[PDB]
Amino acid sequence: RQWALEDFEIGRPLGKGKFGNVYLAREKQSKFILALKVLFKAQLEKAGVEHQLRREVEIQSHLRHPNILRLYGYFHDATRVYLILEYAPLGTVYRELQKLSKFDEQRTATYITELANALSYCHSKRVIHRDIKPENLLLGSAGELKIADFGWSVHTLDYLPPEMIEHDEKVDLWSLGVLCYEFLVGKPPFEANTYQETYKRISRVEFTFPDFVTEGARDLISRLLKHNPSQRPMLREVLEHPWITANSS
Ligand SMILES: Cc1cc(CN2CCN(c3c(Br)cnc4nc(-c5ccc(N6CCN(C)CC6)cc5)[nH]c34)CC2)no1
Repeated sequence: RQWALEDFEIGRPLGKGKFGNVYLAREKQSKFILALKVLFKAQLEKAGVEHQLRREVEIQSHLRHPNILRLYGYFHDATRVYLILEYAPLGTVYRELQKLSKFDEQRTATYITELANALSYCHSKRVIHRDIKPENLLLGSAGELKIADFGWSVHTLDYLPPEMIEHDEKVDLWSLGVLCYEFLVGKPPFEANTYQETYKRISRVEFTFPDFVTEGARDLISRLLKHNPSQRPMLREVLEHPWITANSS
């Protein structure tokens, strides 16, 4: 189905990005709610990424898990391009997170699992995201976890493993590692004040749990945060892992 801007009304702007921004919008015929990524041909050009968006659409489209954000369609005009996206009412995890400091274990566990399955499905198609971070995981109405923004979902550093900063489905695991940490602590294991400062920390795997990071939580994160990609688990062992198991939903 070939679209056109004139088909939707426009609610508030959910966010504003470098390349454009996202407005709440409703489809005029079915009165259907969704988010609507808006981006500028000019801006995409001047940074040369017409590809990540051939290859974000070619992808997100082809995909259908609960925990992944369904890209419904696409179209463009003279100057900008429109992505017709699913809409997650409860906002981003990032906001949830900084909104309330850190997450309890259950909450964390859950997300991770969902995340994991979400991931497990993706890699079932040997697809890897490589852009995972709280500000890319949204919350559906039921409060579910949806993963979005496929800038670099092929086949700032806080979340990227060594392999990348210097890769197969491994990459993600690592990030999942980082991600878990933040969730429980409030910051990424390597948060550094300086770009180059970080690279160092990440390159060398220099993180340290506060006392309250009880349990094989501490374990799990270590288990994940390996420099040797081939030595991280798989989602299976992960959802399986007790601490997840005991706490997840
Ligand atoms: C270009 C560009 C990228 C972005 C980043 N966005 C990606 C995700 N965005 C949303 C998408 Br796509 C789908 N559903 C969304 N729902 C929200 C949302 C919902 C509620 C709230 N509030 C704000 C006010 N309040 C205190 C309660 C919670 C915030 C966000 N965002 C969604 C948008 C951002 N931007 O341009």
